[PDB]
Amino acid sequence: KFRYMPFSPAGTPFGFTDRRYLTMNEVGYVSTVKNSEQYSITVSFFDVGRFREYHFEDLFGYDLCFLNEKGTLFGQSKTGQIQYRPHDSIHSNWTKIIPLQAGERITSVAATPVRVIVGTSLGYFRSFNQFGVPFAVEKTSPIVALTAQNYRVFSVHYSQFHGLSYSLSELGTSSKRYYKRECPLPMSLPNIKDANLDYYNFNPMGIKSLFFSSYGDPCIFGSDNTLLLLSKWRSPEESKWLPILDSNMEIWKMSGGKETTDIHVWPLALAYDTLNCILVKGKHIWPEFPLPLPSEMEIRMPVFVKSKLLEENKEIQIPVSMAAEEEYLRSKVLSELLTDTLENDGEMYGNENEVLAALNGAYDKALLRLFASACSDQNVEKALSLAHELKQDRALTAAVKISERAELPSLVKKINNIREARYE
Amino acid sequence: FRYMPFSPAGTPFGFTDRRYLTMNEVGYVSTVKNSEQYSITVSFFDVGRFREYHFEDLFGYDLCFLNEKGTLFGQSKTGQIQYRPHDSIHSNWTKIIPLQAGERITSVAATPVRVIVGTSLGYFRSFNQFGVPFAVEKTSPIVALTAQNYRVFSVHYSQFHGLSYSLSELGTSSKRYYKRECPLPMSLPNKDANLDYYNFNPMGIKSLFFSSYGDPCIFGSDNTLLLLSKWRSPEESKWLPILDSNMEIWKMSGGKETTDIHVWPLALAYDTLNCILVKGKHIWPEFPLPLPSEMEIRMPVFVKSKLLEENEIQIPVSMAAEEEYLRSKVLSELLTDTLENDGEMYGNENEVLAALNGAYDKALLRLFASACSDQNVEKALSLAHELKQDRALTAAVKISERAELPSLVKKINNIREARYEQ
Amino acid sequence: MYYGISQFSEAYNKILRNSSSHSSCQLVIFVSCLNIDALCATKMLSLLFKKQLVQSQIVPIFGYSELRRHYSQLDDNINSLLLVGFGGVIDLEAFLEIDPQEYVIDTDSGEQSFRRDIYVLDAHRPWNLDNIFGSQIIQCFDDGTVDDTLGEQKEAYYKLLELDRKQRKKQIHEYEGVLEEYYSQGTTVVNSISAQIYSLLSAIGETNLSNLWLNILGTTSLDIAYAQVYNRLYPLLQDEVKRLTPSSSVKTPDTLTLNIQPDYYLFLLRHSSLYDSFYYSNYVNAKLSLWNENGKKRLHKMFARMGIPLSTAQETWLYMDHSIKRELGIIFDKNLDRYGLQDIIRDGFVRTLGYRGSISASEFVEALTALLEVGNNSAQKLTNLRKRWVSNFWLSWDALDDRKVELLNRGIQLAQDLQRAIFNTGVAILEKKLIKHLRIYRLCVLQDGPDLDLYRNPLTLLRLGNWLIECCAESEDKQLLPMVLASIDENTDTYLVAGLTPRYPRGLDKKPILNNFSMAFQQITAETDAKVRIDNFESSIIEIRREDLSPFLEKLTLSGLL
Repeated sequence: KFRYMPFSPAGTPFGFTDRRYLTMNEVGYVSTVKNSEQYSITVSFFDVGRFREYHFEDLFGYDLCFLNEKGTLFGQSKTGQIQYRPHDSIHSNWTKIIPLQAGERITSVAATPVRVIVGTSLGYFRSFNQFGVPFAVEKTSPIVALTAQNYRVFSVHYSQFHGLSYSLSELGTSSKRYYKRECPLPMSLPNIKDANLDYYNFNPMGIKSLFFSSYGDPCIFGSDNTLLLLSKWRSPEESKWLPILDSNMEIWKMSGGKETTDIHVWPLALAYDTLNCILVKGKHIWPEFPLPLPSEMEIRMPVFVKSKLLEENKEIQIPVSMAAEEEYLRSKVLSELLTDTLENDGEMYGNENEVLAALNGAYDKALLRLFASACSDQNVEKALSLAHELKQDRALTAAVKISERAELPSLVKKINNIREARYE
Repeated sequence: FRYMPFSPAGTPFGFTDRRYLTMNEVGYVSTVKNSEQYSITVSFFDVGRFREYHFEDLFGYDLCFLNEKGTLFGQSKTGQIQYRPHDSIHSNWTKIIPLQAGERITSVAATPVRVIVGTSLGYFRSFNQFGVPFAVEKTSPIVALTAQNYRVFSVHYSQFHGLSYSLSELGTSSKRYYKRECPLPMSLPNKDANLDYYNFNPMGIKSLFFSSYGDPCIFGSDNTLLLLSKWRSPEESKWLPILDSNMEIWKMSGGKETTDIHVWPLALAYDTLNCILVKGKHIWPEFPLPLPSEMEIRMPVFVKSKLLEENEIQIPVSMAAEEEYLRSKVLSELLTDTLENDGEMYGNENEVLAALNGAYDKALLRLFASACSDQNVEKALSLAHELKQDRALTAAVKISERAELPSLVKKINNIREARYEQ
Repeated sequence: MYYGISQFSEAYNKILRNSSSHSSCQLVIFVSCLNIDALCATKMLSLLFKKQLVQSQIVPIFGYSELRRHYSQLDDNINSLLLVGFGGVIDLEAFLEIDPQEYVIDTDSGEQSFRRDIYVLDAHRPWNLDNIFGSQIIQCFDDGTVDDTLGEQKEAYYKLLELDRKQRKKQIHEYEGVLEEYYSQGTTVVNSISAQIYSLLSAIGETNLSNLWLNILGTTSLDIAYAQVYNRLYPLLQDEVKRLTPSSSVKTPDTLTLNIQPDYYLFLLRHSSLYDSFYYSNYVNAKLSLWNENGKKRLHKMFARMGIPLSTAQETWLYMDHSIKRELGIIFDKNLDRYGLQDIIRDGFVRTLGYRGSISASEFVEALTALLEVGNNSAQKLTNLRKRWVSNFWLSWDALDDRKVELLNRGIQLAQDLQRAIFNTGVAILEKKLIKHLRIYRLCVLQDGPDLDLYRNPLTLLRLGNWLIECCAESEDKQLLPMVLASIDENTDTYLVAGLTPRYPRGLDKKPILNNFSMAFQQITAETDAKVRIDNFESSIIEIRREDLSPFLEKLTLSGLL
């Protein structure tokens, strides 16, 4: 039936070459080279000042890696051989063999500041600490993907008798709270020629990458080339998965409307309103060893229909109406995310309040541009519904002036009634 | 999977130019194929409120949601939806939904506040009633939608998640997911009418709506109307099968299996399923659509073998007593759930609780008499535990003295004393 | 002992903690000039300090007195000193008059710190026990022979220094006998400086293709007389080449590639003719005896047997018909077994970039060695001559750059001319039989010959010496004997004397032989009143007067420490 494969985030298959990337993320990239029945593993970092890159001679044949800001966790899937290496070389490396049955393989590994997490193909979930003391042997649905950032752990489970699901937890040095346990995951698995089959024999789930954002929101990049962010995950009754990049559509958009195949997106990280990702050119999805600079892709809410963009353009230029629509939606979801992260986790820098104010400014500017297109069609009720969602009292006077230019005095009276409700 | 478009109480073509799109308690929407052009006729059961209307369709609207204020059409291939309010003081609007390669709109929904598009890849899209979008979200792939009074009941299915349902509610501040993608207990289906219907509707959902008091209800391929009880508290929610319609048709026909009478559901009001009783080789309504009949809610505690060996079917006294007891129990807990949170809606319900508790106590007294007939003390005492009010215990102590059984009385009097004293 | 390999990185951090300052220069690297290994080592160190911005002063030093003159004039602001290719044999406190009392700062608690750090990057395995053990200021970059071999001498020296009748004599004389058994031992090399500095770069993480190529050159330069070192260090270089190579292609002007391909044991194959490559090779003349006319007849006969015409063989390798050079490996495999040249087959590293041609590691290190050699009242002549080879060393440093391939081609032409001169003087030695048998050592004295002014250079005399050792090593009829090679300089009027170790033939495959000439040279210098120069970093290189030559050789053959 179905076969499980060992997964690391943004790993690359071997292909016809003798080397591949074990893992790629915002900290760095770990790659392995076949070295005549042994391997040479090079760990390089994007942060040169904090971390110094290194390499070592691997004799066990590690095919799993996880790389965070305090350690590196290697794992061999077939024998259960795992190893944790701190970066600072003050704490010692440790090496451990976990029990694997016949047909059991380690599918994915993850590391935490105070824990080390190993997941097997039969559903076992073994948690050690950072020094090698075992702490828990749980049995869950078979974990095919792990990614941890600080004390937060995000996992994806799949089985024939359970279906696709995800679990998000925050273990911490204290306050052990599990956010969601094996709730179903809204993602499309790939439709199971050799350019895609060389990858899907290696990564059957279609997970290109699995990470957290810069503010701690989980993000997943499935086989449909869309970036799904989990919004309001702290409140389980209001949680929703927001697609914020349908990257095939923006690839088609920067190419001038041409149905383009030879360029692909390989995701690495999501900073605020920007996915850092290598735009891989060629017939292969995965990048090669001379790794280019990761390009920046601004997130766009998928409300773009190709028919209207082809109709007006007789570089794809978006009309101001649906550009205002997508700016309004993107500003609303980003304002919600920034408000939740600033209210719950606080600000990690000083820039978050002012960029939230400028984001609400761009929210109101897009709402006024929708209000103008409503008033241009003599649509009083849609204009009132648009300016009813206007957030700040500063931009309501602009709507009054647009109502004056459109000659809708009943709209002026109702917006002044809205203002009368707003003074108290 | 096919992922065919779904509209509630939708009827297939079936080598016929005319088919229905959506039937609810307010009316029905039908389409006519005519010279590569469709003609949409919408018609309302309440003919005294306003007027039915015809219009011209050059797009092929195979999706429709009909409410009391508007009609939302949708095209599954191109994605062009259109909202038409019934009164002419509100203008219609038309939107083109973005779709991917091989992506179709599976079901649409329209609230007086909200306009909802459900998509075969899970792209749950929301709008207000004037077409301004509010949210784009990815869920498990939609196969069914309904909504009323900013409450959204969705049913999802995929090969990697299975059957599930969601119970969203949108307040003005934030969204609230009551039960997000919890698994649904609806049985999927397993000759020409069957092939035509399950080619049109592979999920087998005949209809999917809300009750008149806001309770979600579903009618699938097993002809079993399920109601979602205790949905306001997600830790206590039960899916109650409140109608087994095959049992009701077998009881109506007189103990004879039939293959020419089926049911097509429209809506559920309190104690009554408003539905079309179809007659014919097909299971869907035809062009002379009859007046919508009503079927009473009957809990499936009826044994076919016992009813055929006992005998219009004359129901035995004990099975009827159990039927009334269970139906009064589930209706009491549902109505107490609705009025303690949502308040009064028609104002007659405060007497409905009193009459229904009287029927509940009456059915418990018939079970009391049936248990005391066979001289069972402890079973009758367990029945006497569940009595609601004090006035039922007077008839209970009347029955136990008639059957010369004082050992029941010595405990029923103590239960009465502990009830009124504490 | 003071720096094992796993803490080389730590040592580099200490260098930063003494030298990472933008305002002042504080790091001076003393490099032993006239050594390819030290040249490549200092090139990798200079690239590493350029990438991190450490101020530096690279000073090439020839003699020990030149070292003492340069260290005596050093400013007190300098706190980091790197000694590349030397400083591992002598006692640096006894030589540079180092006393720790005037160099100590903030001794207060058992902690000691100094105002100057002197690091040693030396490959000569006789390590001075005071220098490696009892010295805080002199810090050694040891390969790891101290943890495996030098433990008995460690405990003997520690209980010698700790304890300043029969028990005292019985233990102290025993430990002094162990220490004097470790001393009076010959000089050998088992590791290269470039390998240690590339291990440091692997510990830091500054490895790239250029530093790997410099490490390959530094390892390859020891393949003449220290083939066990190259055979030991070859798999690490193979792993590093296969690690830092790209995924794959078409020849394009920007893609530098560095392949492990068959690079035969020949002198300048890709920049000369095939006839001149076989004719001037040390191994081919070592086996087939090309110095007489019969060897030339046999070389022409094997050219007839290989199917290569002499018109095609004497043509330049770049202009050679590739119906000869494409299947040259098959021709080598089929034909060289009958003439005994099976060991010509050897896999090496070949680097090319753009369309300017391929270069091997062996051709590059002979080009660099030639650029060291002939790249461009008596005490003034010696000072000017030392300045001339320092200028030669900096010309060869200029040839290491990628943008200066004209210097590399000049080095190729100089290598061809110098090998012609070496071949002519070698057959001059072999024809008239100036090699004399002295029953403990073999003596070869050059009184006059063609272009004898090239042999005032050390490495040219070592090239002639390795020519003679390769030519006499394949002759099994005379056993392994050390060689004394003396060359006269008329203007200076001095015999420059080189001590050459013998070696086993290359086809065999054990314990390396040591260099026992430094012990005898030091003992004869101490006992006799010979005015001689010991200042060379290779201690087998001395300068004697003409009139004191024969008593020096008589005292050498009387001494039994050869």
